[PDB]
Amino acid sequence: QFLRTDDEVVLQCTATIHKEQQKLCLAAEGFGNRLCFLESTSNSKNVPPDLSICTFVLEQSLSVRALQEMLANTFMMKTAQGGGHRTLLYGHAILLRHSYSGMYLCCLSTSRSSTDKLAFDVGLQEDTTGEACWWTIHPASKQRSEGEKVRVGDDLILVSVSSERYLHLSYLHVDAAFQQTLWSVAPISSGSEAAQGYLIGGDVLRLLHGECLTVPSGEHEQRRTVHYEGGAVSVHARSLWRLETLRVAWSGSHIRWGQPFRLRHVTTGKYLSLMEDKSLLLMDKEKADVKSTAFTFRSSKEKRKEVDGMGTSEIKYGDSVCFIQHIGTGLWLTYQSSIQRKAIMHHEGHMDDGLNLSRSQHEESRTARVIRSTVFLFNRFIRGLDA
Amino acid sequence: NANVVVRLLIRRGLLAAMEEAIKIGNAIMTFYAALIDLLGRCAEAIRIRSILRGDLVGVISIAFQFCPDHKAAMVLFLDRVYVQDFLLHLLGFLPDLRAAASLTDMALALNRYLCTAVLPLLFAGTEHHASLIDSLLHTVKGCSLTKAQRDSIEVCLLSRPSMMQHLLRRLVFDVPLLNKMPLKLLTNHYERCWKYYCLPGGASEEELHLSRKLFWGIFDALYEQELFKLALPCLSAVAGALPPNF
Repeated sequence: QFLRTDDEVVLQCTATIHKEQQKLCLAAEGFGNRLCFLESTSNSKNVPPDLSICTFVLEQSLSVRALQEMLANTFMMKTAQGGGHRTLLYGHAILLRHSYSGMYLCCLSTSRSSTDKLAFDVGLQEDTTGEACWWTIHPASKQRSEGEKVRVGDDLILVSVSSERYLHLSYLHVDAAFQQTLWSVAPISSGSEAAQGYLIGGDVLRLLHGECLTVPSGEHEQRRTVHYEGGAVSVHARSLWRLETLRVAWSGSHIRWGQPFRLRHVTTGKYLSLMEDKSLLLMDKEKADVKSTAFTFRSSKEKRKEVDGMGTSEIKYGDSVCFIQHIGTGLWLTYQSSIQRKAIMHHEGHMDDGLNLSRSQHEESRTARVIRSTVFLFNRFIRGLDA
Repeated sequence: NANVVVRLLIRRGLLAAMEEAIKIGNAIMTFYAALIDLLGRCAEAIRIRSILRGDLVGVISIAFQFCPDHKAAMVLFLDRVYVQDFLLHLLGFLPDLRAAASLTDMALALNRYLCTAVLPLLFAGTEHHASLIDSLLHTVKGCSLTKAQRDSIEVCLLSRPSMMQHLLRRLVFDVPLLNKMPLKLLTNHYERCWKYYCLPGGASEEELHLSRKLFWGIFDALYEQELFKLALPCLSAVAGALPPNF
């Protein structure tokens, strides 16, 4: 209904290049990247956009006077300073923490682009040292005025404090120009989250088997097969699966049964592509269509889409007797026969369709993303050295 | 007013094609000189100085080439927005002070840049003092030229010191042509500067003897000449302290 402290949201422009629906959300890679870029949300059907590195969390909402308090001490913010959750007004000075990296979005001191005279570029940094991290919001509305509350889905203007510049989409950079640019808000996940032990989207997890799901190791295949393995594979960094939802807005909502979700391994990127010809296979990032990859979650073997909120966590992690079904073919996940118990998608299967879930944790994801970024960086390095 | 004016100017390359038409009609050059003269009148505030802050190559292009207004606009812009050694190193009126000894657009450009080149109060230094030593006796306006002469004396009080010895030598070589009142005051200024700097002094002995002989022959010749001869006793003190046109 409104915006408070710690509301995970995104930003979203609608670029009208050649009257298209050329849509995009703002990205921040980090852990090797000190520049920002975009993420196309237009053709989300055929090639689904990455979403775990495009969300942001409002850590603090202040007036100008608290910013001169930051001028006063030569930090500690009096631990809020204030409340509470401090529902956001227009004209406040907000702070955008990146939701994954933990870095803060700032206005940089360089112009590593066009030229285009003296604007600046947009990137992350470490700390709130100085005015370069804070962002005044001006209302982009003759409808509403300044100093009043900010509702769900408002069109506004982001202006920094130090550079005192816009947050401007270039033609294709995102930089600090002197022209206005709308920046809308989609509430993803807030808040809180909601009681412990809940299926909520955006979470990375596993599936117990008694034993877990897995992927074979590297130096290969190109890791495009699916096995099972018992042992300590939960400790391993290759048994990692992320519940990627379908909606852009309210993507971090709760999880019922019924509704389908895309799936993707955290250290590969090649989606869990159930190729509807035979059985369980693996293909790339561009393959993941509507019907091709997303799996429906059924409470039994038997067999909404529009919720404007967090909603009901139907399933905990303990009693997660879950029954994965594909959208179209209606197949169900059962096995066949360093255990080479290969799983298949079959109509009937065994009684071992009823497997139990298990969440992952923070730092495991906070390294697992670093794994894929490091590996693809070094393989580009290997290409350059073989060149 | 400066704050709000500069901000809403920022609301609504340029020099890459703006130095096009020095050849080509006296309108766009004075236009951009007017805009840069407006922006040269605005001194928290570090954040707007960052907004004003790459222009220097265009400045030095303007500072060394219709003309005599745009240079003064950039002079004020540089002196407000933007050390003595590097600021003096970019000689910015070296060809202009060179052209200050070629005396009607020049006849008003000279008084126009008398009060404009005071701001140089705040090898190449030798050539700059050389061109100034010709520019100062090159007009012997009156009061503005005397202010520029006092500025040259205070510039000579700054700095190496062999350049100051050569400048005092140039004053002692020019004063012998009068032994007009401007050269007498300039040699009085060099005499006072040598009297202040005689502790580094105490080649130069015979030139100092010739200068003291010229001062003795001037003092044995019996009003601006009265003030110059009263300052000449400080030159005798400079001789007894350090050692003891063209």
